[PDB]
Amino acid sequence: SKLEAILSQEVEAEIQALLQEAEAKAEAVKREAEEKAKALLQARERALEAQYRAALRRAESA
Amino acid sequence: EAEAKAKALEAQYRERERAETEALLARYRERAEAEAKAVREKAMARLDEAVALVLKEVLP
Repeated sequence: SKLEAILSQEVEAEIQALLQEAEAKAEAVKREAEEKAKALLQARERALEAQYRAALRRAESA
Repeated sequence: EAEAKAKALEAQYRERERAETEALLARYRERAEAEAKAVREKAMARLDEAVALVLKEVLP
């Protein structure tokens, strides 16, 4: 029956939108983590680099 | 494992640092050691006259 065919297909289209949202909510998380990590290594690269350059400076001073 | 990256950062930072400073004093010190001798050796020369000079001044 053309009505119930359509009722199936719609509900089924409704499924397709749920999935698509859920996927996006996963992706945004995925991408968050990625940035978060990048930013952390940055903070420690900076500091260590500095702590190096200055330390050795104190070696010279001796 | 991003914490791992950061850990790894430490390694080299601590290691190289150690090594360089550990060398640094030694090398410098040994140039000091060198220079030190060479100024003694300068001194030798200008030893005798200083005393001669000094000796005359005090006497009266």
